Amino acid sequence: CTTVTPAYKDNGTRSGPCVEGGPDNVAQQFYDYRILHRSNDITALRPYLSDKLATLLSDASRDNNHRELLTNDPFSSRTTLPDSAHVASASTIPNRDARNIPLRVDLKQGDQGWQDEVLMIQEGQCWVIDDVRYLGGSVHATAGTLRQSIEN
Amino acid sequence: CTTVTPAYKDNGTRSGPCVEGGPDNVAQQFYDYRILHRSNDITALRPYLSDKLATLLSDASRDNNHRELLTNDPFSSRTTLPDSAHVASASTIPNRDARNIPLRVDLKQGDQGWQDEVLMIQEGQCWVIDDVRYLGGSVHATAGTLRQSIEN
Amino acid sequence: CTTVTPAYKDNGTRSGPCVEGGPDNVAQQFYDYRILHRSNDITALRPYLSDKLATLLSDASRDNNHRELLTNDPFSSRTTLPDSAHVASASTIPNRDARNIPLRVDLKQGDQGWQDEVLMIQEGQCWVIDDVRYLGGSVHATAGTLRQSIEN
Amino acid sequence: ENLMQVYQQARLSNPELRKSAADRDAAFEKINEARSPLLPQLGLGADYTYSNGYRDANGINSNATSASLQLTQSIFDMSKWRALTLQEKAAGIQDVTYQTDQQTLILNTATAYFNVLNAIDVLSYTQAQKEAIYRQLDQTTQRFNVGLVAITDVQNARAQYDTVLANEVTARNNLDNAVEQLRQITGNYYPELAALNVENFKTDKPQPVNALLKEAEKRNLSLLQARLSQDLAREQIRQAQDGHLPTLDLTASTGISDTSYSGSKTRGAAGTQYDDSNMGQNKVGLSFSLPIYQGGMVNSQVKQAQYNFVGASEQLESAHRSVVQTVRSSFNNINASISSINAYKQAVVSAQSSLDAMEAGYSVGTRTIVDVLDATTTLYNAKQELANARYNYLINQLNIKSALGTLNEQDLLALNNALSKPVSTNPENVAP
Amino acid sequence: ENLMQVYQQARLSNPELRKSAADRDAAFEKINEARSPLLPQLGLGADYTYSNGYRDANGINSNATSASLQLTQSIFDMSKWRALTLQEKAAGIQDVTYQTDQQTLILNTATAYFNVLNAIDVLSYTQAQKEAIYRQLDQTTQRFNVGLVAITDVQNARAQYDTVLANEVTARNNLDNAVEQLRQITGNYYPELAALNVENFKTDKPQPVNALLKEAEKRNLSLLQARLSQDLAREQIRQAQDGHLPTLDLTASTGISDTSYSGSKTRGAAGTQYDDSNMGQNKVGLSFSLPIYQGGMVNSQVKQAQYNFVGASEQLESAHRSVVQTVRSSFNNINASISSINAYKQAVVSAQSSLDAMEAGYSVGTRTIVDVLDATTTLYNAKQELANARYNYLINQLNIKSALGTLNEQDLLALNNALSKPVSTNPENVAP
Amino acid sequence: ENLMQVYQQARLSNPELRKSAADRDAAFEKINEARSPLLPQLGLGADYTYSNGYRDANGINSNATSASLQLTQSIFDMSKWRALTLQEKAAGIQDVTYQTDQQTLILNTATAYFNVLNAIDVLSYTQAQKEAIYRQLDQTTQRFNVGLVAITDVQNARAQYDTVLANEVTARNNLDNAVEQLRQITGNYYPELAALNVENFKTDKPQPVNALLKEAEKRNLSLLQARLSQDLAREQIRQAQDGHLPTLDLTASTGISDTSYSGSKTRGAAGTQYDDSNMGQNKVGLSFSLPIYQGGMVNSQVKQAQYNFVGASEQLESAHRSVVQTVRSSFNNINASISSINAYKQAVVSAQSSLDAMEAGYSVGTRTIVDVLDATTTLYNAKQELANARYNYLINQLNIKSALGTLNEQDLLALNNALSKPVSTNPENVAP
Repeated sequence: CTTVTPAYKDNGTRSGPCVEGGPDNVAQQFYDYRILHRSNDITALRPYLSDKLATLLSDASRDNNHRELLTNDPFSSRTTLPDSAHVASASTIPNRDARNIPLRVDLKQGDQGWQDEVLMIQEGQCWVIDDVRYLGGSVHATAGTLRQSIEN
Repeated sequence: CTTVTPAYKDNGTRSGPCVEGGPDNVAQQFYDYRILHRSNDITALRPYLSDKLATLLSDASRDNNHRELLTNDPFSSRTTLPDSAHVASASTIPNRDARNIPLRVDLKQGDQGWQDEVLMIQEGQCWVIDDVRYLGGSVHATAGTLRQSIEN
Repeated sequence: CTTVTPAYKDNGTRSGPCVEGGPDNVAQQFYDYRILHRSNDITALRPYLSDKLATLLSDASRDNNHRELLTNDPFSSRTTLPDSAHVASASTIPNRDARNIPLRVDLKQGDQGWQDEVLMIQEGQCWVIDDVRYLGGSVHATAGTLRQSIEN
Repeated sequence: ENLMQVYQQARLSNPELRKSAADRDAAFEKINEARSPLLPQLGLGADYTYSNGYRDANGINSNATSASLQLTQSIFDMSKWRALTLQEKAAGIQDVTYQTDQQTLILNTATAYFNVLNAIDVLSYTQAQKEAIYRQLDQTTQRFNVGLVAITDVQNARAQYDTVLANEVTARNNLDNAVEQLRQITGNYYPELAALNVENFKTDKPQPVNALLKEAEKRNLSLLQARLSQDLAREQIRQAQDGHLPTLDLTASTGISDTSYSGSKTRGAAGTQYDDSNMGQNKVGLSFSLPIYQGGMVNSQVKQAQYNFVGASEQLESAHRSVVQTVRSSFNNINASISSINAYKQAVVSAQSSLDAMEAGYSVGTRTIVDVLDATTTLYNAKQELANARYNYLINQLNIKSALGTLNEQDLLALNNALSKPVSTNPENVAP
Repeated sequence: ENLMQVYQQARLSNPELRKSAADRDAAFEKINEARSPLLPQLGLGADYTYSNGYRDANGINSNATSASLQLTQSIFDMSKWRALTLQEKAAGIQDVTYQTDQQTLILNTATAYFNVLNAIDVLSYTQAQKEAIYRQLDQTTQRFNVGLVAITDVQNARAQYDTVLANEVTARNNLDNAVEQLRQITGNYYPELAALNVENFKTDKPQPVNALLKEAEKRNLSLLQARLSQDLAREQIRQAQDGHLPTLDLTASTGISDTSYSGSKTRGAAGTQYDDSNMGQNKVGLSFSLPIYQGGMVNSQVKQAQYNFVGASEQLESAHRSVVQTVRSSFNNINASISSINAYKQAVVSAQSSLDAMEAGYSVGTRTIVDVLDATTTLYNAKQELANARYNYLINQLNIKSALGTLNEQDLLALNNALSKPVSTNPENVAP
Repeated sequence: ENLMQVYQQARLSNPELRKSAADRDAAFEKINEARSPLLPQLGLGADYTYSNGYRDANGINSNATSASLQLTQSIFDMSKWRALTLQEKAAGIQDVTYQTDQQTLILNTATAYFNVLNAIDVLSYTQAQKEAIYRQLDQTTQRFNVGLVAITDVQNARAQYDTVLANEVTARNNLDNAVEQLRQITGNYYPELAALNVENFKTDKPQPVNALLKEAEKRNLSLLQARLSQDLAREQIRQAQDGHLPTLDLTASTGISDTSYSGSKTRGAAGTQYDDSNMGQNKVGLSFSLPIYQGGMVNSQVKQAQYNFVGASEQLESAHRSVVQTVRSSFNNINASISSINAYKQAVVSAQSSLDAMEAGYSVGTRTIVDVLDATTTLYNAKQELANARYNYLINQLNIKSALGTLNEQDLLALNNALSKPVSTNPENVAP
């Protein structure tokens, strides 16, 4: 029947722990965790954030310049947590030659929606969150994506 | 059943009077009028000339430089009127996003023929003549199209 | 039924004698001649060189600089003649608008193969071999193709 | 004729936006063809056949004429609905492409309009240079005729004059080519264009690059097109996966048939089994079909669709990166343009001061006419450079507006307020 | 080797025109495949089938072997004729493309031939520059050794000498690359080329742009291709609209069948209904089919074809505008080149006068060898610039002739009269 | 961050190589879909039909429900095998394309990495020029204040200062854009890179062009792609010729049927000819088909395939010629780069000598601070030019390695030994 040999070899070097897998699966788990609790803390979200978002957010918290952004909602286009979330589907990922998978997650507050966008990267053998593109009208603060918002 | 919405909105600003419509239809009636009356006068052809060939021809006549061109024939590649004309067909024009339709007009004098070409433009809500490009051997006079012949 | 009209007119100016025709046929005949007579002399190969490989080889022989190239073998990637040759298949050639047809020949010494490549051109009304490019590991000497090897 | 009227005329008659509009209209119209198989399909067909027997059926001949009317309709077939959705998404992406074409038309007409003013300024500078060089050559010839310099100086002066003549010819041809490009874009000849006004022109710092990126993330056309393409790829995945499902069709038919037998054995003792028949059938039925294992087929197609989806996602990421880089580059470009405007203004001021010094010296009696002519030439060169820099700044503002995907004629309206004084564009008029 | 022989060799062995010719031949051969459905079709087919009864037909088995020779032929189907006409028009447009490729080959070989002469002149100038700079450096070293200048002057002179050495290496590599490009475009190595003749070269005024436009309107290749494409689009409209028409075929078939029965039920009192049959049928018949309402289908196809025709007309208008602009620009280029030629000729005369001045001063005793060497360098630079301008004029003539679509080897033959003397192209031979 | 880590990060995350890998994987997966028709195909299908008689069959109604399981398998049809081989060859050429994409990614990342360093050097030189020009302007202002020059000199100095400020802004934006391009390539921000080492950098002579050509003959990627394309064209000829051969299929089916009759004529004395039947069949059959003359069809297809093969051969010859020209050009490029390096080194030495002379003069008392500032500016310009030449030489070595189709990270490892000293990239940090 034959198979396809992956083009890449390693596609790895992961340090922190992560959820089992599945891009849409991991995104749905992240957005379920963010609503199950109402703290929106950074240290308990490490399995989802990949390797650079975690250190960048830690340094942003230690910088004492983005306090207002880090308090309300750094991971969403609205200052308040949403009532429900629905991540766009992606019917599996063959082999391991796949990074930078953007997904348009549809959020719903009280009779409102913003339809934000997030990124999936492999970085090892799991799937992890990146960027978050703030794809809703009347965005929270700063600019564009989270990385552009907090980078120097 | 659905319908297409035209991309444009105005496609207009027509000043002078004009015939009902139909690119091939108008181009055929123009030649029918020209053969019917052997005068070939620009004052009674205004419904066919678009909006700028009319004023260009009027100023060329008043310029007293193009007497020989305006006398014999300005609308054909041959110095004499044709015996019969046949306009290349165009099976209708949907909506209103269509101008600059060139038609290869087949003229036939006594056992001859040179197959000139004309332009059809909308300029409002009907179809009007333009350019005429002298697409035949042994061109009458001047150069290329009529507009290049009478422009300055 | 209709018949295509060849784009070119002459495609000729052949001086020396030449074999009947057929690109794969001519290449196979050339290699059979090489295997049969173990002399590999240039002058007996004249009906196979085109018009310039003949004079280039003659001037190279008279130049007294490429003796080692000529003695071992000029027409293959190895200093010794092969045991069998199999020229690639080209299923005929319509009309006469066809030149620069390279074929990958498969030559077999004792349980070895090198898969050289030969150019073929029309140059008149028959098919003739040119260039030869030494497409094998452990190239005999000089560089690249034979023409590049003997050119000044 | 200012920029606004030029843009309106170009939008009216431009044989490059009409083509895209027609292509978009065809893409929108293809939706009906895509939805056509869903709708009921009915037809009529008749035939006539004469058969002659052989071997065991020796001497048996038949003549049968049939005529049927058929009507078929699919009850459940997900593939047609998937194709309809795919056609809708393709029409959407084509519309996005048409919007991009409108934006690039606006940009092109603005650039082609400013090129003519730049050419006019260059031609004026070249005319001033020609006057100065001719006066210098005349001075050198007078000096030689009286006798003060060798013949080599005269030859050098003549060479410089010929070079200046060639430069003037080149500048005239450049102005002609600019006017011809404007005619090609707009399909009309413009013998007079509104020029820049220095009193009404001012430079304003743009908004911070953060706001520009924020707007361009959710407003850029390329990003929207890439996102729509990714959605289309997902729908293609689903359509390819829909091959496992079964299909159901409903069929109706009304047929008549007339058959006659003859030849030999028919005219025998058969009686009723060999007789002419006038048959009529009103058939109605269903048809269910469930595909089963077909080698790879559907599974391989699903894997191919998934790989295509991965590729589309990579394209989307690349488009986002390119958009960010373009926005940053445009912001820095406009900043550099302002910084260059200031320097060119100062250079113009210095050249004017030098010319005033030269003129005062000539009036008092310490300088010749050639010196003030060269001063005027330098001043004209500085003026032309400053005007070109101003036009570049305006074009950069338009480029920044376009990078966000929010370019329309309202920005041309804002630009139009700086174009007041008209200037003729005839090369003979501006420089006889 | 002059331009004529170079082009004659290039036309023969060039793997860019051969591919276009093969594509043209394939497009022309496609006419037979397009006409094939119209011609009668026939075939032979045999089969053998064993069937085993079940349920009610328990213990009944059949074995039937059939062999049928069939011959079908259409009578009235406009779609095939429309497809044939479409294929013919496609072959025509492909032929137009091949003619365009021929013109581009002529232009490319002319440009690549003149680049070699330009590189030769550049290298010849650089050699003299190197000699003069080396003499200057030697002079500076002598002055330092006697002691008249500081060490900084010696360092600067050595730096300039190294710079001119690098420039010489660059010019040599440029000549080598030009020769390699010529070999790539002709498949041959040319060790000696014909150069320009000073006396035989004369510049003539071009014909008025009006005549150029008149000829290019009816003889340009791009305009003809666009017009043919519009005609093909109209034929596509007609072919798509021809879906309303009915169709009619006739079939003939000669079939031989051999059937045998077995099983427990057959081996009974059936008598006549269960026997081996040796059947033969010479079936001949007709078939008529008239499709009726099929959803949108044909109507949407007609609308799409009309939109495609509108787009093709827009393309034709754009092509005409581009052709006009190209003709105007190419006409202006010739006059610009004439003015440049005059200016460079005057500059050459002035440089020669300066060199004569330096030589006379050196012979009298008021000058050094360095001065005359620098004068020679300047004269060589002027000569190289003039020669390059002449080559540009010769190329511009071919560009003018190609804008009208009337380029052929007769123009090259006319141009060949200006190439008289042979010059080698070996970098060591021209400048050791 | 030296070159190796940057390249590893770029290879990890780059949305231009991932799309190529996805396309390669899809092309390799298409083999299964191409081979699937060879494998057995089985399905299940049921239907139910109610028929009502008319005319002679008045009062006759039937209801028949059928269900059949079918399994078909092709015994001999070499067209499918030829299609499988074609798919395999297409996968191979796609893999070759992927290798080319890897090579161009390596080239792009190296080019961007060196561009950033060039921008850093340019910015440093520009700020040195800014310091010198500001000191000159202050000197002129002081001279005017005590009174030694006219106001025109002050205006000119201010104009020079403003021009220098604009140039500094431009250089800063250039550095920012270079960093942005690096981020676009690698998807990361580097505030720290590795600079060139002057002691560890040495220029080595390249191998003879003959060895380069010998390697590039059998190792270049484009030549391999063209050869594979010609092989695919030959396989296409064979696939087109395959149409003459006959085909053979084997079919099996298990079917059940249930038929019932009703109506006025049914309720009669038919007895055994009008009854409900519960029928069942287990059919097994073989089918053979031999197409015969079909017009041109297959013959025209064979001719078309042969013409396509001729075109592919022309493409192969053109690719070989282009490869040879490219290798020769790259060899000459590196040979010229060596001489450029030597010349710029000598220029730097001369500039340093001039600066030392100016500094000694200033210390003794014969010079001002402006002179040594200008000397430092010239020295910085020479240093920047030399560094840019060194980076160009390294990139030319990479191009030499890439032209032979043997580029990989092992060459970046060799280049990494010359990058030792870290350097910041922030414009304010390196240029306050």
